[PDB]
Parts: sequence; C-alpha cells; structure tokens
Amino acid sequence: LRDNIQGITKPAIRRLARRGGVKRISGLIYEETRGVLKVFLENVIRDAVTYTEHAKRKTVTAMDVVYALKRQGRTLYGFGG
Amino acid sequence: KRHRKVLRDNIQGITKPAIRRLARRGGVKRISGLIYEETRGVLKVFLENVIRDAVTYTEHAKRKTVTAMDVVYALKRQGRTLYGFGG
Amino acid sequence: VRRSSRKSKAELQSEERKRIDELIESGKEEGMKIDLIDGKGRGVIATKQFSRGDFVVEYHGDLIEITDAKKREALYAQDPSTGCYMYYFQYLSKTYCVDATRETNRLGRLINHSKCGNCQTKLHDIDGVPHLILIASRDIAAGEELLYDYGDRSKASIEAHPWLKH
Amino acid sequence: RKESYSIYVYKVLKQVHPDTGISSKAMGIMNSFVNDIFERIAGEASRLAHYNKRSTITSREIQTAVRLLLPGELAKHAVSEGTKAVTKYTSA
Amino acid sequence: RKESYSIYVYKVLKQVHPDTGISSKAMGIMNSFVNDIFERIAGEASRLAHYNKRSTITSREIQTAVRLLLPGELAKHAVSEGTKAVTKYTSAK
Amino acid sequence: ARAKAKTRSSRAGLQFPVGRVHRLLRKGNYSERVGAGAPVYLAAVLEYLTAEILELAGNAARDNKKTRIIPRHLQLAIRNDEELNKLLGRVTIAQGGVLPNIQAVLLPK
Amino acid sequence: AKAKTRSSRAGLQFPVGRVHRLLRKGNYSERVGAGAPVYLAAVLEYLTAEILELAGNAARDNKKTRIIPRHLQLAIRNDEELNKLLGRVTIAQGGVLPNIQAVLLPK
Amino acid sequence: PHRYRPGTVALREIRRYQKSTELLIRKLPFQRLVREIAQDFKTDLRFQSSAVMALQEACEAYLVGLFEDTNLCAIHAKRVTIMPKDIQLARRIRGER
Amino acid sequence: HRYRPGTVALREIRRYQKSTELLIRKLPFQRLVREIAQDFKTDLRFQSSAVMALQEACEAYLVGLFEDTNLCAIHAKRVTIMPKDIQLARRIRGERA
DNA sequence: ATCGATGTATATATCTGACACGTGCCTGGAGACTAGGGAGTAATCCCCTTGGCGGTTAAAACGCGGGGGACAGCGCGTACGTGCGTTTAAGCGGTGCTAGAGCTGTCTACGACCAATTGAGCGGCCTCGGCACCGGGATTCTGAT
DNA sequence: ATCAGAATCCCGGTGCCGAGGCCGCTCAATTGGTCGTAGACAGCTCTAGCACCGCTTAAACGCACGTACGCGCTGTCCCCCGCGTTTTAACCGCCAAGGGGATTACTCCCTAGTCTCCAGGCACGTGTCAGATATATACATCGAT
Repeated sequence: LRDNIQGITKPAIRRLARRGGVKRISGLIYEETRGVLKVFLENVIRDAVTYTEHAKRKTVTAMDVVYALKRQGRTLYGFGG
Repeated sequence: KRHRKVLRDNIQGITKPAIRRLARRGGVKRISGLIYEETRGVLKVFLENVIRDAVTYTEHAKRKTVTAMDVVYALKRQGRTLYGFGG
Repeated sequence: VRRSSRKSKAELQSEERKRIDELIESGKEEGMKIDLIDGKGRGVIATKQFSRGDFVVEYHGDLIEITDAKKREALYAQDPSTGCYMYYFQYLSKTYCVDATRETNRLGRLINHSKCGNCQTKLHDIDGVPHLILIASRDIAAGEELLYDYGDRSKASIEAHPWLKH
Repeated sequence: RKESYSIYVYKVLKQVHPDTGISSKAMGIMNSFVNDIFERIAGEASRLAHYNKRSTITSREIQTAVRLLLPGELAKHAVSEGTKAVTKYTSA
Repeated sequence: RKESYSIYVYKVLKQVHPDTGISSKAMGIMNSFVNDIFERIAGEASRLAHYNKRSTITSREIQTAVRLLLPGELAKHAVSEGTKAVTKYTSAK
Repeated sequence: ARAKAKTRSSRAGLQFPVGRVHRLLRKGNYSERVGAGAPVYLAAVLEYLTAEILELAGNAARDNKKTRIIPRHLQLAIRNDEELNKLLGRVTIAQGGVLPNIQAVLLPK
Repeated sequence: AKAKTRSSRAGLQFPVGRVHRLLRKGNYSERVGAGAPVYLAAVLEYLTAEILELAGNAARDNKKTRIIPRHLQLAIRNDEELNKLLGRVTIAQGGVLPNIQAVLLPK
Repeated sequence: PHRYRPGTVALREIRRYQKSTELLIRKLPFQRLVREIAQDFKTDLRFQSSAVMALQEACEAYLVGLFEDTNLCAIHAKRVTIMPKDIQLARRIRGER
Repeated sequence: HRYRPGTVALREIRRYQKSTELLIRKLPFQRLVREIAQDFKTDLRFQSSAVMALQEACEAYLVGLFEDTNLCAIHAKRVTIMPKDIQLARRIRGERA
C-alpha cells in the first residue's frame, strides 16, 4: 500500500470544502488538506490499534475506533458505545 | 452642599492599562479602542462560567465559603486545569 | 401530548425585557408609602417581600447630555432648599443627568443615600432613553426602606455630609 | 444478550410524537446519546462523591452533576423532572 | 494530616540536580502535576478494564494507559521505566 | 416475592429502566454504595433529555414532510437548538451532515 | 520479620504503598494487581524526573539555584512532548514564553 | 451555448452538499489509506467494516469543521479564496500541532 | 526626548513577557468576582487562595486569547488587534457559536 | 429584459427493503429480611475571613500633538472556475475460504481481608544562605544631526 | 556615519525570611496466612473479513479559455501612542470580631447481600407501508443578445 493519500482526490476535497461552505479553493489547499487528514488519521488509528492490542484482538472494531475518538475529544454517535 | 448621583460597575475595575498589560504579555503591539469593552465582555463571560461551577461545587459540599479546590475543580470542568493551588 | 416548555434563553431574556418595559410604563408602584425617618427626613417603606433581581422603582426624570449635566446640578444647588434629585451616569462615551427636582408622580427621586441600604441601581434603555431602574439585589422584608448608593465621592460634600459614608 | 435503550426510546417517542417512527440508524444514535449522557452524569457524580469524602452516590450527587453538565435551561428542567420523579417514587 | 508528594519530588530532585533547591510554590505545582498525571493514568486504566469487562487493573492496563496518554517519546521511555521497575520488583520478593 | 411486583420505573412514572440504571451505577465502579433515589433521578433526567431531543427531531422530520426520524433530523434538531448544541458541541453524529449555512460575503450581488 | 518498603524493592523514590492505597480508595476497579502501583509509581517518578531536570536546566540558565513556577513553565513550554502533555494546563505564577511575532519587530 | 458566471455553480454545489448527508470521500480509497496507516503501527491488522465507516465519518466531520473555520479565516482576511495560511491559522488557533 | 511609536510597545512586551506577576489589580478583581458570585448564591465567602486561583486562571485565559487575537490580526495583514479579531479567535476556539 | 436553456419544486405510480408487531422464554429485576457501617446531627474550638482606619504612593485618568497604520480605491496578471472529451477505477454482486471473534469449562495463581508491629512520614523549630534590593560602572539600544 | 544619552546589564553587599535539616510521635505500610474467585488457557463453532473476478458507469482527469479576484501600490485621514500632570484608590499594616470549617461522638436507618419468584425484554419471524426513484407539469432562475 503505497501513496494512498492521493486517493483523497482533488474533487473529493473540493466536495468536502463545498460542504464546509467554501466558495473558491486555492490550488495549494489540496496537499495541505492531505497532510492534515494523514495527521488526524495517524492519531486516531494509533489510539484504536492501541485499544485493540490491549484487548489482545487483531480486528480493529467500531468500538475501538469510537473509543479512540472519544479520547481525542471527538465523540462519535452512531457506532455503539 | 448638594451632591450629584453616579454609578460604578466593578467591571470597569479591569482598567484600560490593565487590559493593555495583558495584551502586551500576549505579544500585542498595537491595540484598537474597542478591544477594552470586548475584553471586558469576554472576561465577564469566562468568570461567570467558572464561578457558577465553583459555587455549585460549594453548595453541594454544604459550605458557605468558596475554597480554592472548588475553583480548581470548576476550572478542570471547563477544561483549563490549573496547577499550584492544591489540585 | 408530551411537549417541552423550555423557552430558549433568547425567549427568557426578551420576556424579562418586555416585562420591564410594561412594568415601567405601568406606574403600578406596588406598596410603597412615604413616612418619616429619625434624622434623614422622608422615607419610602416598601411593603412587599422582595428577592434577588426583582424590580423596585424607576428613578423617573429628565435625561440630558453632559455639557449641561456638569452645570444644571450646581445651578439647582444655588437654591439651598433643593435636596438631592439629579443622577449622572456614564454610558457609551457620554455622561448624563436625571433632572428630578421638579416633583413627579413617581417614587424614584424620593430616596436618600447610603452604602448600607438594600438597593444597587442598574440602567435600562426602553428605545434609547436610559431609564434609571432600581432592582432588589438582595432579600428585602415587607417593612424595610428603599436605600441605595449615589456613587458620589465628592470630598467637599462628604466633608459637609459625614453621613454619606453610611 | 445485548443491552440497549431502544424500546425505551421507542416509548418516549410514541409519547411525544405518537404518529412518527424512527429509523434504525437514528435509533443507534439515540442509544449512543443516552449512553454518553449517562456516562457523563455518573462520572461527575463519582467525582463529587470523591471530593466530599462520601461513599454513596445519591440524588444530591446526581442533581449536582446534572447542574454541572447541562447548560442553563436544560439543567433547570432536568432537575425539575428528576426531583418530581424522586418525590413520586418515595411517595409510592 | 494531609498527604502529598513533597518528599518524593525532593528525592527525585536531589537525584537529577544534586545542588539545587525548589521553592514552595514550585513544590505545590509539582504536587498538582503528580496528582493530575496519576489521575489521568488511573482513569484511563479503569476505563480500559471496563472496556474488556475485566475487574483487575494490572501492569498491562497501566502500560496501555501510559501508551495512550503520553506523547510518543515520553510514552516509550515511561513504558521502559515501568517495565524495568516491575521486573526488578518481581525478581526480589 | 408476593404482593405482586411493579417495576421501579412504573412506581416512579418513567419510561426508562430504573432497574437497569441501578445495575449500571453498581457495575460501573462509580462509588461503593448507590442510593435508592439516585437511579430514579438519573433515569428521569435521561428520559427528559431523550424526550427533549426527540421532540425537535420529530418537528424537523415533520417540516421536511417525513414520518421516520433519521440522523439528518437528529443533527438538525441538535445543531439548531441553542443548548443541546452546547451539551453536544463536540459530538459527531453519523450521517448527519451540517446545517445549511452560506456566509453572507459569498452570495451574489 | 524485618520490613523494607516496596519502593525499595523496585528502586523507586515514589511511594508504591501510597500509590496502591490511592488506586484502591479511588474507585478505579474492584481489584488492583500487584505490579499496577509499581508501574504507576515508576511512571510518575519518570515524568517528574523529566520535568525537574528541564526546570533545573532553566534555573541554571537563569543563574539561580531554586526552581520556581517560572522555570517549570519554561521547561514545559520548551519541551515539545511535555508541552503536548500539559498543553491544556496553566501554571500559577508561570508567565508566558518570551515570543514576539516577527511582523511587529522594527524593520 | 449557455454558461454561468464563475461562482454560481459553486453556490449550487454548496447548497447541494449541505442538503445531503452521504459520505464525500470514495470508500475504497479511504479504506486503502486507513489500512496503510494502520499497517504502520501493527502488521497484519484486520478491520471491521463498521470500524472503517466510523473512521470515515469522523474524518469527514473533522475536515468539514476545519473547512468552516478555514472559510472564516479567509473571510477575515477580506478574501473569498481559502489558502494554506488559512488552514494553518485555523489549526493553530484551534490548538492542533 | 521622544521615542518612535512602537519602541515603547516592544519594550513593554519584553518587560511583561519576562515577568510573572499578576497584571490585573487584586482588589478590583476581587470586587468583580464577589459581584459576579452574588448572582448565584448570596452571602458567599471566598478563600483568598480561591480569589488568587480565579485571577491566575482569568489572566492565563486573557493572555492566550490575546495571543490568538494577535495571530488573527497579523493574518489580516494588520498590526492593530480589533474586536473582529477577538471574535474570530473565540469562534474558532469554539466559545461562541 | 423576454428567450430559452437549465435546473428545480410539485404529483403521481410503485415497489423494495426496512420497520413495527406478535411469541416463547430466560435471565435479570423485584420483594422480604437481616446486619452493619456510613452518614446525619449536635457541640466545640479556633482559624481565617470580613470590615474599618490611615497614610503612601504607585498607578490610573485625562489632555494634547502627531505620525503611522487602517482602509478605500485602482490596475494588473494569474490562477481558479467551468465545461467537455476521455480514461480509470469505484462499486455492485457473486462465490469461496479461513482467520479469528466469541463463548464455555477447568483450575490455579492472585488479590482481598485480617491482625500485629514498626518505622516512615509529618508537624513544629531553628538556622543560614539565596534571592531581592539598592546603589554604581559600563555598554548597548534608539534617535536627531 | 556621528554622537550623546537614557535604559540596561554586570557587580557588591547587605538583609530577611523561607527553605532545608532535626527530632519526637503515630498511623499506615509491611508481613504472614487464608480463601475464594477472576482470569488464563485450551477447545470448539461459525461469523465475517478478505480476496478475487467481471461488468457498468460514474466519477476523476486532463485541456483550454476566460475573467474574478489576489495582491501590490498610493493617498488620506484619524485614531492610537507617547508624554506630562493630576487624582484616586490600590495596598500595606494593624486591629477586632465572629462566622463557619473541621473534627469528634453517637445513633439510626439505609444500602448491600441473599434467596426466591416471575414477568419483561430479546431474538425471531412476518406483514405492510414509507420513501426513493421515474417520469411528467408547471415553474423559477439567471445569463446574455
């Protein structure tokens, strides 16, 4: 799995920005947003894999992700918990 | 000797030079003129929240004095953990 | 059938505001009689069980600017039988004066000064005009007198009136 | 034996909007909301009991936790509801 | 009679900076810091134990709580120190 | 176990399970003991909050001329209510979307 | 028989017994393993050793011998890890990091 | 041969994507990225479908809120276009590293 | 004789970032605290340590808010902080909807 | 400122999956009863909070002049939007496979509990030295020339 | 530059009060022994996560052109800053009272624990209807000739 952050394509980030209310989007926004997303995902997945490892499991579960997010301060309603 | 009648606020005790000292500590180089009323509003909101929570903790302990632990607990409730008052 | 009656904070604040306006312009003045005090002169005993924040009276008078405020008080004081009726207040870069020497049908101007009374005065602007409201900032019994602070620290007047500190 | 609040949220719904249903995803979301508010109130009541060196969580602790966690009007009305329920419960 | 971490903070101080004091205010601040980090780690370990439906906090739960609460290098070295301490504590008996 | 049993909920006039709330306050390690009115109070508060959210959600679903409350309607209710949005301000609602809101400086002239 | 504190068995300067008592009386779980307080005390000692070492470095760089809230503040806000850890923490009598934005310096 | 002024299509997309609720990132590329990032921390991990959907919902909500604040920053700078300096200001004020 | 406007500002900045004492004055701040608490429970009492804690917290709050405000202003190509900057900082931090 | 695409709300058909409902049962909730210990309540002491007085002086308030900094206008060029033809890879549905979650049973090591004891930690005391402070030589910044 | 000239840093020495060492007491940590139960480990089932493969087609991509906007520059005008004088009220010390915080002692009543009874909630299977398309109607919108 190499260079998958490019799977967050330019039109995808533009759709996210449209949902956010953005009207125009500088062209350097896309790499910045890919970096921001990779950082946020690294943090949440590190916490989720830690919860999983502690449960001696091997499947990251919806509850492991929900707990990671609740610990980041970003409680997520709709996947259990 | 007839005298006039005026008021005060106790929020104007956060004086303009004090707000400018705070801004200087924050690194502000130049200050607008409405920053003072804006900052007084901000500070009154923050104080209202923290003191409401501290007075709630006090009432629950059936005390009539607001100890420093009540303020520390209120601040931790807001998410602004304060070190150095017996926390 | 189960319906919440919550009245979001905007509704509560607006309703308190409208209540203030209609009460000020209602002239009800519930239960306040003029009597005598042992040394001060007149007295207005309120006969209702007040509590925190409830209304008491409106210090009805004439509102003016500051250029005439810093003058009219002394110009009425040139009459040594004027008492104390004018109220200044600083609000939005301007200080004002509540001309209340000319007698009115209201109960505002009829109160004396102290720092050990029961009232601390606020301000309300019913469409611009700042009406000097008086609220019960504490628990008052039916049979206590209206007594608030004039805020005035005129060292000359406090020299002549040592009773201003009390 | 999976624990949920689905049937009780159904009851409260059919009590508020008697001619309105609720999808399964919204059911899961209301379930999570109830779990989260329960966890908050219980953790805050625990903190209060520990602060005041008590051992029991009581209606006093739960009321103070409600007053700390919910903003103004929500807290006033929730305290009203809980006090009414406790008085009715101890009467019956 | 009220408990604190004053003498232990002072011992660790005399370990790291032998000729150096610490004022009363900084002593109170280190007290608050020790209490805060203790409460964080213990609450996270409690929450982990409740997650896995288990009743006992162990060195496993504490290690996971440390690896959750401290940022990368602090967490790595704190896990190192804790494991060292637990092995030395079980060797002797 | 005579004197035919009625649930603590029914005795309290609630729809949320007071017995389950008691069990959760016990097997949750919040405190050693747990008062008798604590589960009743907590269940009353939880049922109140649930009713308060579901009322606004049903109103939104009826505005959009629908019959089934959905995550979108929950999101709309919560974000539009001033105090539920403060209680649930750092909460993500799956498949909720955002509020329709365009800043004024982007509209045409 | 002769006794020696658990702290001495583990080589720690923090009280393993006090930590165990706190874990028990703090209502964290129905049971507390043997090595749980040892691990927790070791971690608390490591963290306070880090904080104290950096604060002592600050006190040296200030040519003083006592640590003070200001020195704790400097140590924390300068170390990136400790600043991420204690990021939502105010330190009484601690002041702020000396930092003037470049756009305000004289050109 | 009709054509709109630049901006009206953007406003229509705004109204559309604020009416809708569906996920705006492609599920399979997102899942692939998540599997990579996780592979960094622990090898041979499995993922529940609901776990990856939760990650996606959380990431999308994060980016949508970040873009709301970025748009506020841009409007503050008297612009209409959001820029990397706007994202960086939003994150720095908001507390992220 | 005279200093160019700005040099005394920077001198004050260096001075107040060197120091640690409280910048608001204790007696006015304490009067403010008492009047605010007067609206939640009458006849309250405050440990002097409690008022000092409140003052440390409030000054830390305002200092951090002014750092964020300065960042907003600098972002807007300005140097003078403004109420719109304070409002943007608060809104991005999540204190005012 | 109609034209005329161009897209958009209103209506009906309908149908597909999801939701609301009926059933049996088992497992958790309720009722009674007993024991004990946690907490309510009364008393007491002394700490520490509040209030007032007096003087100092440091700090706030006020006024003024002026300059630099915000803001509005303007021009330019560039980079972002919009649209269209093309490519590519997401998505959907099939199957199959097997890893690993989840539940069960056994049993042992481990942690709670309880009592005897002893030394580590705490509170009060006292001393000295570290930091503050006050005044002085130097040098290092700004600012008019 | 050219310079002075106020701030500012390095320097002594005094001084004072807080911090660090000392010691006696007491209470909580250690030790030893018992027990009961939690979880560790093995075993087995069987869901569901992964992999693959083919088709469809929706979405991504690349290109071209135009134009809206970002950004630099200029001018003005005004509103903060710096400074000097006055005033005011923070602050510090002192005293003096008294509320109420903290501790202790006692008693009672409320909650845990146990056992038994049983009904309500859960999985499970089924009927049906809400809402999501699909197409048509009428209309709204806006961009330009």
